[PDB]
Amino acid sequence: RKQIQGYLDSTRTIIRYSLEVRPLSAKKLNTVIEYNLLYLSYNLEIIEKPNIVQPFLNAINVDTCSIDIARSLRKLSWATLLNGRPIEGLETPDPIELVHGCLIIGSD
Amino acid sequence: EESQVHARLKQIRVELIARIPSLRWTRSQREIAILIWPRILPILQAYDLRQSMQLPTVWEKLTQSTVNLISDGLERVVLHISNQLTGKPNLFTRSRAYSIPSTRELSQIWFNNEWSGSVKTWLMIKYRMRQLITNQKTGELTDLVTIVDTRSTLCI
Amino acid sequence: SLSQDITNAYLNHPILISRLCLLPSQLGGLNFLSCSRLFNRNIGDPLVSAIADVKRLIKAGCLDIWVLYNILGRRPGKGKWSTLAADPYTLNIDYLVPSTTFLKKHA
Repeated sequence: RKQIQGYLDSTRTIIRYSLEVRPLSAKKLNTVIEYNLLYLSYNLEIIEKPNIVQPFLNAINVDTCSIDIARSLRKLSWATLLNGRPIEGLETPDPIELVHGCLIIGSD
Repeated sequence: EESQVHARLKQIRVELIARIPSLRWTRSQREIAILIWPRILPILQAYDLRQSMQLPTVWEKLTQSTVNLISDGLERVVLHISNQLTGKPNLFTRSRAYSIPSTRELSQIWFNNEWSGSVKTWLMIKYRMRQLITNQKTGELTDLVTIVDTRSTLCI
Repeated sequence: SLSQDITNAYLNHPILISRLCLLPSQLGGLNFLSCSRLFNRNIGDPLVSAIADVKRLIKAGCLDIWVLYNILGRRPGKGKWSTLAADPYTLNIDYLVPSTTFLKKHA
């Protein structure tokens, strides 16, 4: 049913018709209008200053493999939903960081 | 009929007549030429409202100052990527080595190129026109005419 | 907007603009092109690639390690069981989906 509902075109004219026949609420109107400002304000909490973080995060470094950091980040992000249970079957090595290439030229 | 549309167009007409008195000259006895879109192509560089316009300037300085803080880091990023993927530091610069444009150079030649002044002027024109269209659709029906009156380039 | 505090905070500090623009999209930024995307069209898990690019920027000097710590220590957003399964590889980070998709879904 979700797929069939996603079969709809969602065109500018269709969106205008939907907004006309089914008007948004005032709060929804305001959030759609100021999504950009809200998104920037949301980022302001991470791209402004070093926040006080839990201490076990000091184990993660720039040298840690991206897969380990992805595991930790997904475990911490969905912590309210999953209550510490792990997420499996998702992570795949990054192509550039996985390979340690070497180009052989002549006598090399 | 269409009283508001005629009000706005008559306002634009009287302003055009006031700024350029020679526009009243009929029978094409004036030296002013009225050109439809396809015939204004070799003049688009001349329509520049550099003065009485500050938003494109602030945009350019902001973009320059933001780019200047990451150019050397991005060069190091691509250097490390090449060093990991080949073991040599000239993976990306082999064909060109000439001049290797960094992000700072890219910003400088995007903003200092030709058509840069034209693209800032027309970005301002489009921004103002869209603001006026939004105001008209809402129903303000006041101050719906914008005059920049820049020297050598009058735009309404 | 009546309040311009956010726009002034971003305008008066270009370092914030640079940090946001270099941050990968999956982590809440606007950098939708990954370093691995230069070579591979098929990316697999995009969060691992985003973390790798964050590491590259941190070690070069574009970003800072405290940005990574802030992202790791970020307070979980407003996610449900439907959001973890509708689009995997995604984090419980608010405002990750644009208002364009919201308008399409509303229509």
